[PDB]
Amino acid sequence: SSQPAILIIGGAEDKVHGREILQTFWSRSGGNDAIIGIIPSASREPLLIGERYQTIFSDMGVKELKVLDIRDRAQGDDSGYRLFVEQCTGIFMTGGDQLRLCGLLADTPLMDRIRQRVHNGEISLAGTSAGAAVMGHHMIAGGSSGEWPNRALVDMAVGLGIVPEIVVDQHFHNRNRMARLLSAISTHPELLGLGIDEDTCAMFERDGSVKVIGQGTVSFVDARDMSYTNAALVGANAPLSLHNLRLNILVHGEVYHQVKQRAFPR
Amino acid sequence: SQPAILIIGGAEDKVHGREILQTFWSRSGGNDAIIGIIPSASREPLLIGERYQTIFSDMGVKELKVLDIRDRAQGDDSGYRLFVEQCTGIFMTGGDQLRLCGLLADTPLMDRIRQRVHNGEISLAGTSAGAAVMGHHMIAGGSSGEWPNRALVDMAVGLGIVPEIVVDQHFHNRNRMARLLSAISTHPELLGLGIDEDTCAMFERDGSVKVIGQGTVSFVDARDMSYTNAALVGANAPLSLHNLRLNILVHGEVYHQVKQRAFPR
Repeated sequence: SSQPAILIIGGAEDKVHGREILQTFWSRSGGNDAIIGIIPSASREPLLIGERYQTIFSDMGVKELKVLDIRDRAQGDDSGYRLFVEQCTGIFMTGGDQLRLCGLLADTPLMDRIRQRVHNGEISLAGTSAGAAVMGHHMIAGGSSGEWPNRALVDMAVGLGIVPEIVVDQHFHNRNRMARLLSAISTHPELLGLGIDEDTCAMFERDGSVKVIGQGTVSFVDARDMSYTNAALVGANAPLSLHNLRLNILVHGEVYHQVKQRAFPR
Repeated sequence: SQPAILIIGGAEDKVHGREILQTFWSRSGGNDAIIGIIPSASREPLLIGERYQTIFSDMGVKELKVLDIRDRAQGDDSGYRLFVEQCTGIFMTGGDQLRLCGLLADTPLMDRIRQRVHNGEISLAGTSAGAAVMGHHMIAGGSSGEWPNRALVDMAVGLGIVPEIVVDQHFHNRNRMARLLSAISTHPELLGLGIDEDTCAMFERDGSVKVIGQGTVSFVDARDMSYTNAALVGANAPLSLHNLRLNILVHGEVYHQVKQRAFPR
């Protein structure tokens, strides 16, 4: 209930009503004792988006907030920001563009330390929209809908590697992103795909479980027992086949257990 | 050239190789084919009928008839029913699937088409609306851009040609996976087949399903589903579906219905 976790949020989360997802991040960051850094670097309006979340978390009641306004990679070396990261209890990555966020943050001392403290179980990390997309080592940077799966449908890139064993997609059902996720999985079938809807969150707990929170669904797309794909045989614009996939679509309160590779009801 | 049932995802190629339509032609007897075209799904039946008349005539057939049923009474018409006894294949055009069922379902004419198809005497193809009618349970409409929920899909009664399946069409092109998942949640005993434009799932008499054409067929299987919240939640609430099996197939690949397994070309 206040144990550190990683919250992967599908974008457009509730900022007005119960704010259940944002409240959960707040609680897992220490609640009234939270020291939270907001990274708005995905956005081309960082002050506005940074102020928005600032106001949300300050209204919830925290010990301290800081907007880590990294607009160039050199600020990833900044002593002041790096010191705050040592003191913090939670980090929140806003939406924007995931390629931009990784360009500014990936492999910086600041982000290396955030990732280390997350992996060590010292702090919580949340990311929404672009901030969700960057969670994997392999990242869906873009891509379209309205087509059958094909490798050209999805733009792959390198993320922050917070959760290396997964590939995240976001605004998922809302933007009909299943085909692009399937396209990503065809050539990374060792990775669990997570398609996370708007105002929905996959919360990765320290024990390996993933709890779903919020308004929609999380789709777990598992090609680890795939019996065949034509991916290596066909051109990038040709349709993909994927045989023997396992699909789990979860809603609020349900859990996917990563070690068991199975889902369970509320 | 053994009779088969071709379930076509719409917008099939009518101009180039016409691979799907040529397959129907072949399975209907080729140069000896006697093909009826049912344009009843459409509000322009004469024009769509003529389109397919031209295509199949160009391929070379023995005889064509447009079974222009525009009211349920014509389902009793002896001339059309006589043709159905003589034919070797029937093609159901696109349009609106509710309209097609409203006109054809449980008529003497359609009951005999269904029986001759079941008996292995004639081939059947349907595209777009004509594909949607193939199951007993039919997807009559619905939207995209939402998580699966029962209100996302409009279910109705189809023609029951292949009762153990539920078909969706123009599938990936119109992002219809969520509505198909929504349908399967209501009927998880049914194998869902999501068929892309210019793609076909061809049901063979041996129980296999061969995929033909440009895109994919998605076989969405909830028969081993471990849990769903479907019985507990309202129609507009998000649905969970645990332990689904998904097979996405392309041209030349085969799904075996009995063993529930797909195979490459």
